[PDB]
Amino acid sequence: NKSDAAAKQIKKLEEDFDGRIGVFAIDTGSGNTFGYRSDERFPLCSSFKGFLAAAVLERVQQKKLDINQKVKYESRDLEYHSPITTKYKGSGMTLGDMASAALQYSDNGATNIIMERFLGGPEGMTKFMRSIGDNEFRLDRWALELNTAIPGDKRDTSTPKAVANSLNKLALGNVLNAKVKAIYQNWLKGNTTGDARIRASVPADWVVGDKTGSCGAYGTANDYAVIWPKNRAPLIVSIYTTRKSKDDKHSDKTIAEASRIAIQAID
Ligand SMILES: *C(=O)[C@H]([C@@H](C)O)[C@H]1C[C@@H](SCC/N=C/N)C(C(=O)O)=N1
Repeated sequence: NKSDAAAKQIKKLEEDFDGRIGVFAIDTGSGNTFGYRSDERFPLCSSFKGFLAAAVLERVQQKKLDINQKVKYESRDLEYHSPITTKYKGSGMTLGDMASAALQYSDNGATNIIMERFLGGPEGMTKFMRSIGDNEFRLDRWALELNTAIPGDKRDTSTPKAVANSLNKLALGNVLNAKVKAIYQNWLKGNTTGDARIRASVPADWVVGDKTGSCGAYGTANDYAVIWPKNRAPLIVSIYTTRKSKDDKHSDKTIAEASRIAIQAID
């Protein structure tokens, strides 16, 4: 009942914003879930940057990479939206600081430097997700270029369910050991780009780690989060949206509200 009604409200909400809404939410304590269009495909936009940071952490843990190892890139033509990498181009950055920048500011230069040098490009990123049991995720193109969000293009997409399940595994599961897991979780908590999304949907005394995506086209934006309520078990929330026309703008309020609705469903 609480699930069917929840679904009606998501459906009216996508009708109000003239697009498509995908939701998957998990209560990790009760194992309750709620899903709407959770197995439909949606562009990742920047959101894969959250999974990229975890990939780096897995390498670190197998001692293939040092978190403090220096990354130099002073001759690189930096991608658009490299707010962090741009400032430090002259000195370079630690891998840790680069990886966290890719997540916490969605830095394109950080994302792409990491993917060229450490992770084996998009396909290596895809391989990483496969290796944790995620069979929907696919990364086809590099950061920035992948944000075309052309309707019916399956490149650089996943599903809300798969995103939630992957996030669950990485943020709360046993893919990462206790140490590098805790670094991952802190990274997520310190995200700077999602105050108007899942974060706006929860009491302020709840702790959230999230990663957003905003393609800048077809009104395509997303957010995914781990939520540590007070006096309650962690939640996972995964919110993916598209709109009909190229010049449709994304809707933060729609994500926020879908998040409220989703959380009600699993309460
Ligand atoms: C990924 O989705 C984006 C693309 C340019 O690679 C980046 C850009 C930011 S948009 C910041 C929100 N709006 C600001 N005015 C972004 C993100 O929001 O996650 N990732």
